[PDB]
Amino acid sequence: GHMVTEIERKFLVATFPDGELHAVPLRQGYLTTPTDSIELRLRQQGTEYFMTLKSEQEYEIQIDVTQFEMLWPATEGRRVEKTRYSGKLPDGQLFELDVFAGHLSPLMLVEVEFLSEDAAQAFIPPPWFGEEVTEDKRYKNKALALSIPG
Amino acid sequence: EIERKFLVATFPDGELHAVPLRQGYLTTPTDSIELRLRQQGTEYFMTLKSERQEYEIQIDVTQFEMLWPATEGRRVEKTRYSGKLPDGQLFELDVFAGHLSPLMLVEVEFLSEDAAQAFIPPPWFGEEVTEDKRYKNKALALSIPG
Ligand code: NA
Ligand code: NA
Ligand code: NA
Ligand code: NA
Ligand code: NA
Ligand code: NA
Ligand code: NA
Ligand code: NA
Repeated sequence: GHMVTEIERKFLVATFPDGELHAVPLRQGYLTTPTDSIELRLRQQGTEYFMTLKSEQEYEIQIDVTQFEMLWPATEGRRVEKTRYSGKLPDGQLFELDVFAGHLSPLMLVEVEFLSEDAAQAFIPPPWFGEEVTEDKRYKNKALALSIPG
Repeated sequence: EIERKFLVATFPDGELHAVPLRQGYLTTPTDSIELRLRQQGTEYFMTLKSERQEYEIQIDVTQFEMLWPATEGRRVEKTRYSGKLPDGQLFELDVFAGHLSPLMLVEVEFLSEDAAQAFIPPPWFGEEVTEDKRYKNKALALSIPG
């Protein structure tokens, strides 16, 4: 049957790449902590703003900038801010490259999407990619948000 | 803030101003924060509390009704009537809707502890529940049908 869940691998970045990149600044943060009965997340994607509620079912409301900045401070300590660059490798695989801000600096991650779950296994990373972290729990989004400075 | 609250034995006559109210909790009391939605007549709010910081944003009706379903089981819906007793004390009288029917509560505000302690309820008031934890707002919200 057709693709249900995307197939991807994620790496550190040894060298920021050259080439055509499209930049989007991103700020996202959790109002809740993982033991809460629900997950409530705020995100800014460019110039649009959302609050998401999940219970384990998913609600998303678009909010304006003033609603977002009034509530943002209640995400302190559980946030990820980064600029995301979208690009394409020479063979055509699309990538997203995150350059993290605040205490997660100097982290940079690159995530690659594959059309076949065997092109994924055949992938040869280009030299600018660092070590693979696909399986490392610490580099998942929520782990990154919940980590702490110092 | 100086107040006593009672059941209501008889709905009163006289000048009453009615406000429909709907208010519900997205969170459960063990959560790290409390997030409440409320509709107060024609304006709508989401409140976030964490014991302290408090945040309130005004939302529109569409945001409110999109999120309202995630308050199910933790809501109070009621019509609130504002009036004044013959001696001038202001009262708020709540007529509860859904499963909290047929509950009705009346709360009175006083300018002194002495006036509060001297208060003689009028005959339309029922038994006092100022101290009953069961009749507190969040307790009412968290109680369930049946
Ligand atoms: Na954090
Ligand atoms: Na190709
Ligand atoms: Na750092
Ligand atoms: Na490399
Ligand atoms: Na309830
Ligand atoms: Na008087
Ligand atoms: Na009932
Ligand atoms: Na009575």
